[PDB]
Amino acid sequence: REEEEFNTGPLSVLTQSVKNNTQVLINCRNNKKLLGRVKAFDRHCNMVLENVKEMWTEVPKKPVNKDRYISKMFLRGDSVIVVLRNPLIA
Amino acid sequence: MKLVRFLMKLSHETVTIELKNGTQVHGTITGVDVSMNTHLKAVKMTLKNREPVQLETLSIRGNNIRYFILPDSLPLDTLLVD
Amino acid sequence: VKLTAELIEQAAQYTNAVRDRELDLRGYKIPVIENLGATLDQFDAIDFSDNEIRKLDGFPLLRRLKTLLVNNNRICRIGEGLDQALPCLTELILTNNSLVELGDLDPLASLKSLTYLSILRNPVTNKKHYRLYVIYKVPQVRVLDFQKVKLKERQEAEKMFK
Amino acid sequence: KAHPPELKKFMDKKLSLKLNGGRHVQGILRGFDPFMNLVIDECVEMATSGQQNNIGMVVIRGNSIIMLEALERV
Amino acid sequence: SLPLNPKPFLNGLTGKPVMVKLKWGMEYKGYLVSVDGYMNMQLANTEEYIDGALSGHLGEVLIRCNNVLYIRGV
Amino acid sequence: MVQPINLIFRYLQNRSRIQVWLYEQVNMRIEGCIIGFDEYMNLVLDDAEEIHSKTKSRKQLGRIMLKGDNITLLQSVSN
Amino acid sequence: GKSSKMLQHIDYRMRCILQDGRIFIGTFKAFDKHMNLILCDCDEFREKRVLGLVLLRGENLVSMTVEGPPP
Amino acid sequence: SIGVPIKVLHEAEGHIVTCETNTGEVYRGKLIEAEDNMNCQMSNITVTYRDGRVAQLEQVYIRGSKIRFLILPDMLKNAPMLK
RNA sequence: GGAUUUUUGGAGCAGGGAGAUGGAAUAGGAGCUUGCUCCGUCCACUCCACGCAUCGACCUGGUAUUGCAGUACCUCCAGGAACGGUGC
Repeated sequence: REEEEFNTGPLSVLTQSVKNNTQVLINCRNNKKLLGRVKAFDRHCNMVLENVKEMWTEVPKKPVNKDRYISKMFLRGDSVIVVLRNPLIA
Repeated sequence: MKLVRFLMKLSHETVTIELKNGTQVHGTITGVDVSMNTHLKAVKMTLKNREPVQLETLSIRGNNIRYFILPDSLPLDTLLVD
Repeated sequence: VKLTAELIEQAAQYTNAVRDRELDLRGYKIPVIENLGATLDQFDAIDFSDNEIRKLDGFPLLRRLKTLLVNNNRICRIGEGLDQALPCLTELILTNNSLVELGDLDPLASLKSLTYLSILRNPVTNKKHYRLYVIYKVPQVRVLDFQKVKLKERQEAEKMFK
Repeated sequence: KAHPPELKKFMDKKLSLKLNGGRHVQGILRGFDPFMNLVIDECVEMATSGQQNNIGMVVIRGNSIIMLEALERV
Repeated sequence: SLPLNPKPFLNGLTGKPVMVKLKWGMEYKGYLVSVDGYMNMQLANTEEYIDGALSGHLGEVLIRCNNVLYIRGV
Repeated sequence: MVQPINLIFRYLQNRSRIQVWLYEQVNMRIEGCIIGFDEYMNLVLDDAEEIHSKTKSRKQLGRIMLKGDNITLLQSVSN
Repeated sequence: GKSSKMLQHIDYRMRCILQDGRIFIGTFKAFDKHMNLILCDCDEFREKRVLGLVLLRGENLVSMTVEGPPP
Repeated sequence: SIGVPIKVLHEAEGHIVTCETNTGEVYRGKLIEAEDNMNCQMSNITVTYRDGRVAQLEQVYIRGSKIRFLILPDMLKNAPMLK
């Protein structure tokens, strides 16, 4: 019931990220896009990823864009707004 | 399957937690509950456009935590086995 | 009976009538106010009434200290480093003290946040033009000896000794 | 669990409800709901300029309900 | 016509080019591939639209129910 | 006592045009004919139109599946 | 497991930070599953506001830390 | 099934208290009805908001969804609230 | 045990326009220092649309109440508006 819904619904789009070890992008509510490989997921979209690259844009408070890299991180499913899977690892 | 059992087994590790308001608290994770109640000891918190402050203890809720940051030497492959 | 860390840790601390955290240190007869670092600036008011303190100095940096009760004491001199140790000191009750000259009120001008000052029952208040000198030296104080400072008193303080 | 709100005394009474975004409506309640949904028959909403516009029978959900003040003595 | 529940309407909308607009103003247009019971959407060959102008193609896009505001079948 | 679910069922049976206001958004609302509903207040509007009160414009979309978490107030219109 | 994270700070003065930027320093007496804090004789800092016994909801709580020794 | 702050709020019904909402509205008065879901229904209530628009109403009802905090008197903080 | 009152968030972002107005001590680029010219970041004043209206706290003057209580807040008139939030 739960496994078939996870392997046949939208969560299968997450399950293709951890099985085939592909890179996907996650756009959050803080105007930040983190591209990385999804290592661990759950039913509440708790994404524990490794080797992530987060890019955004900031103002001095003209503005300018910036980016950074993290070895391993974990983000909750509440702040995850958009999740895009694209063949970028090849 | 359940991320709460993986987060509860990450005790005695120096991690960081970034909230939704831009405040980043870096400290040693000492207590994790089922509701992701992060109780840390000897933490350092830096808010948005403010000075970092060191506290002996801190208790952050699970709904207020936006992102987490773990060290690179964390055994994520061994801790994932239930 | 000097003020130590064990006397401050065994002293009672509660909420005052103005909903502020006050520690009752009365009845100790401390000759010098010291060893106040054990409170760790967790008290909003200090009740040091009925003591034998001679100089109001030797206090560490406490940003939460806003009220200081030094009534029924023998305070005759004020420290010059009062602003560097209490930047948020707004209430200072120095009634029935040993202040005789107005020159002891000269280190009290550094407290810019001080608004309520009590210098009643003192020989310095019996001198000529003591209230005008206290208004001229400390313009930030709004209430002096339970009396509101008016514009005419400020003009009289700014006219003389200009 | 799932206890309904105590809205039996405010039944068929003219009350003013406040909604999120700074919205104000006034009308007579015609029922209750466990999800804090209120049906206001012949409701009148206050605009930004101050004019009242009659919208008729409307349904207000509990997710945006701020405060309901009864204008009649119950 | 007949009153249709939203769950068979979401089950029958799979494979058709629709557009889901979020509360932030951005919309994703593409073919609906997966729709579960928790109102989650997963599309393929998605295109982003912001303020009436196209942004770019992303491919397979997953949108949750907490951020998606509306959906229109084109 | 009039239930809101019974009023929504009567509005779906009458097939009248209703306007739905969004939560924390007073500039833009929706308007259409509700065909069906569910337990999560999910409305299915046929030939729906988004009306912007600031720009005084109306953009039609068609069949729209509006969630119940965003609709704050719903009123019945004669148009 | 032990669930002694909230019981160790019982009957102690703690300062909780709100979501809007307010700070309530009060004596935590009891809690619940919804993190409802009851702060008896609490002060509001952002200026000092005399509040007293303030029962703040758990939805507006962000972080909490120890303030000082218990009275 | 009933919390200790919920029991303290239910035991404080009938006293002059106040409830500050998330938007800043402070409904003050006698707590006539206090349910388990922080539903505060008061009679002869007074509105003193963060906007400052102070008025007097016959009856007010504030739900627990937009309720930020509650200011209660210290008459029930001694017993049986001592645990 | 992610679908309205608590914990998988409806949050993010920007402060109206103009003027041969004024400043970046040590911190912009280009015309490849210094002097000058141009352009995507503030504060002070002036003008239009003191951004607008509201109530609360608050300061000056005049004025009324002499009253034994456990408190959102407490007389009224006029001027000024340093502060808070609400809707446009």
